[PDB]
Amino acid sequence: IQKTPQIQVYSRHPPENGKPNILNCYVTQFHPPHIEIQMLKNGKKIPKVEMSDMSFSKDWSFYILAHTEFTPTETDTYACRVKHDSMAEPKTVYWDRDM
Amino acid sequence: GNYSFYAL
Amino acid sequence: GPHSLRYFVTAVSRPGLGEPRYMEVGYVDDTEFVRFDSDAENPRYEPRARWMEQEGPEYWERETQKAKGNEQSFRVDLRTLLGYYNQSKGGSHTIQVISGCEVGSDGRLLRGYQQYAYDGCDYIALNEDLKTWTAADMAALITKHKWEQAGEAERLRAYLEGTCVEWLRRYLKNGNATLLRTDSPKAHVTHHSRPEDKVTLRCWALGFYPADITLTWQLNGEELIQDMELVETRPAGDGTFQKWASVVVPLGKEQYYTCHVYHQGLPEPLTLRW
Ligand SMILES: *[C@@H]1O[C@H](CO[C@@H]2O[C@@H](C)[C@@H](O)[C@@H](O)[C@@H]2O)[C@@H](O)[C@H](O)[C@H]1NC(C)=O
Ligand SMILES: *[C@@H]1O[C@H](CO)[C@@H](O)[C@H](O)[C@H]1NC(C)=O
Repeated sequence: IQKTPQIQVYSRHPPENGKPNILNCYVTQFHPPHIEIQMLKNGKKIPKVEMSDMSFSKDWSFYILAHTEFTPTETDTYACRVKHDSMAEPKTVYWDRDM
Repeated sequence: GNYSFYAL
Repeated sequence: GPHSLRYFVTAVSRPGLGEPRYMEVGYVDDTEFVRFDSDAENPRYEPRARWMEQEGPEYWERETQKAKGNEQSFRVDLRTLLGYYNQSKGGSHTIQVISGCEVGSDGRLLRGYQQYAYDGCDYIALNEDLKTWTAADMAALITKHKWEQAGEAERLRAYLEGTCVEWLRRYLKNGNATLLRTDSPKAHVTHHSRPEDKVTLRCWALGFYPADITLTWQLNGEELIQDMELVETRPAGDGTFQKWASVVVPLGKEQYYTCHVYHQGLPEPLTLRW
């Protein structure tokens, strides 16, 4: 019940360069609830990210989704940066389009 | 519609 | 099939930073449909699903007032719990509640529930019979005794058997095009090298609704549930869900392993290989 977040980054559709899509950062299994979540394109904060799907599991840990529309290209990078009291420094998790 | 909670 | 109405309620104190943060988030099945967040600039109950546009202004006003009333009860609760547990005023604490009901395909009640946690640990829960509570510690026993003398279980049972069920039926009626749909999974397998002559095979299921799904890997007709890694089913930003499951296999033997996908939108389960 200090539980460190699991951070998962994934697209809605298999990525195709130049095709609109949705990028997700699902931050899960964490406690306490205070948290900061940012989505980054080439290291710059993406504006208008939607937060949704807040819930908790049977063990009371928190879950929440950040998502945004995006159009991938070959070399733009995307990441989700999370600050939580369980970690000394923010954790940045990159989208792995080949997973 | 949610419940109207009372204090514990 | 059966359906559920669930509210996830959270109150979090923040000593030195003003009033607690208070949130309610409602779901019909796996679909978020309403929310209240005290940290919004002018906090109000808000729709989260398109079909909630079918509720008129009076709904939003009434549910907003209810949320504000609930917010006040949880503010008092945070203070009360410091007393029950003999804790100081300087630390942040959390109350969580899950509340709701489930109905069968015919709209009749299957079950109701309401369970509380304090700092991420069970506090008090309504028993399945909807008549008594069970308390996890001596603080919760004080609550149980208060609620018993006040007739709280009768009020809660009336909500769960009546109001909750009636609202759930209405939401299913209004949101039928969204809530009663089935979106079939689309699946694929990715492959990754490892040190040693092994490979990771990852089976993906994308674009599905509802969220319940089963992914398995088999070898020789036997499921490998032990050898598998997986992620919990997760929302994908448009009201659908996704999942993956992986296994590590010997290089050159990938052909013997099959991924199987079972879902309400798959008349026959999918079988796929790398
Ligand atoms: C969903 O139900 C429709 C009829 O019900 C009504 O229209 C819906 C959208 C709600 O507003 C409800 O309160 C009304 O009574 C059917 O016309 C329609 O075909 C159904 N849609 C699907 C996908 O089955
Ligand atoms: C409450 O905590 C304080 C120590 O912080 C102690 O002096 C006091 O006696 C405690 N009360 C009980 C009932 O344990």
